[PDB]
Amino acid sequence: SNAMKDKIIDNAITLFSEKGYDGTTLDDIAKSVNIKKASLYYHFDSKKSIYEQSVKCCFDYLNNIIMMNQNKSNYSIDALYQFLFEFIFDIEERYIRMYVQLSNTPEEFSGNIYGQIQDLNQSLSKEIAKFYDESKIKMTKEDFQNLILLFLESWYLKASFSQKFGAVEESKSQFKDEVYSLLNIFLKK
Amino acid sequence: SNAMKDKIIDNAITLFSEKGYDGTTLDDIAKSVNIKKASLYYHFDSKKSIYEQSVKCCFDYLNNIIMMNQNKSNYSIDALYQFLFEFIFDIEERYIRMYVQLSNTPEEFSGNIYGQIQDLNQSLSKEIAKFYDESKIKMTKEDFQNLILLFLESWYLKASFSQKFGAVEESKSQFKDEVYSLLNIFLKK
Ligand SMILES: [Cl-]
Ligand SMILES: [Cl-]
Ligand SMILES: [Cl-]
Repeated sequence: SNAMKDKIIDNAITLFSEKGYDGTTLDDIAKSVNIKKASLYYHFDSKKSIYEQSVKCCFDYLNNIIMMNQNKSNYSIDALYQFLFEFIFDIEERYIRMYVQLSNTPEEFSGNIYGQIQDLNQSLSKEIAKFYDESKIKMTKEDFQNLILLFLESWYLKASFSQKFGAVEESKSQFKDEVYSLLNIFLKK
Repeated sequence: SNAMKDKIIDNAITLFSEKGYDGTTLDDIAKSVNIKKASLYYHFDSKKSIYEQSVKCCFDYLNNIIMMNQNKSNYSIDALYQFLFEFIFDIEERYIRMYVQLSNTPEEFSGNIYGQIQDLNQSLSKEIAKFYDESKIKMTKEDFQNLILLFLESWYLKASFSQKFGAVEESKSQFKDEVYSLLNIFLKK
């Protein structure tokens, strides 16, 4: 136990991350905690409400990776890799897989979800900015932020794909080569 | 009928790109072309065959962007900006969304799909390399290919999200200006 509401939402994040909104059924969710479909209604009013709550949990998790980066980082150029690794290859891969699946959200209520996406981007940009050192980096702090953000954005899909298709070690190796190359691009010699 | 089979696939790409495999029904597909559902089986033996063939068509389309560029491009710096423009603006949204939807394919049908994902990346990288010019790009060829690849591969998820959350054309314009701003950093030209 002890909280059926949380059990449904934990199971739902998994189902949604694997099949997306349109492909995940209330029956799937109910089966996954061993209750009848109608018993979901003890905890939620709709499928859309189960999804919204699962999406909030997903953003809570991702935002927390960022917030926690300051207990783990001296913000040197060398610490930047560790940060980008932890965000793309987090112990629990369903969260990034879920973020990619947001692209299947009911266009109905994408406004709140869109806000969460912008908020997460703001927070990620702010964390990247702490690694900026004008004397070491041959571009503005804004261009450095945009570059690293796009680097991470290309990897969300690439990491989801490699997880889904069981090529994760090969993917981490490519990422390591690409971050090396990224540092080479922006570091003054 | 080869023409009907083609029309079924063309429509199924659209439907799949919207709701993915599990969220798309054979009924949906038949209605799209206004045929009885039994008529689907004249050309396919299952929903699985329609999807496989739709995914292949989608990669043919995406790979054809490169073939077209080979046919025309002088590979100048001007041609590099135009290729980036064409990738962002001229790739029809449904093919990008189909590509992102490859994320919720049932495991039982992984097929050759990851191979197609990796080959497209390989092919794009080879075409990008043709624009490298030591006299104009203040980069190693390695870093130039990686930079251009991150522009193109970050576009997939942005474009897929733009459909749900705001505006496809506004996103193209904003992303194009962003990518141009970053590329400009590396041009001696
Ligand atoms: Cl209950
Ligand atoms: Cl990348
Ligand atoms: Cl424009």
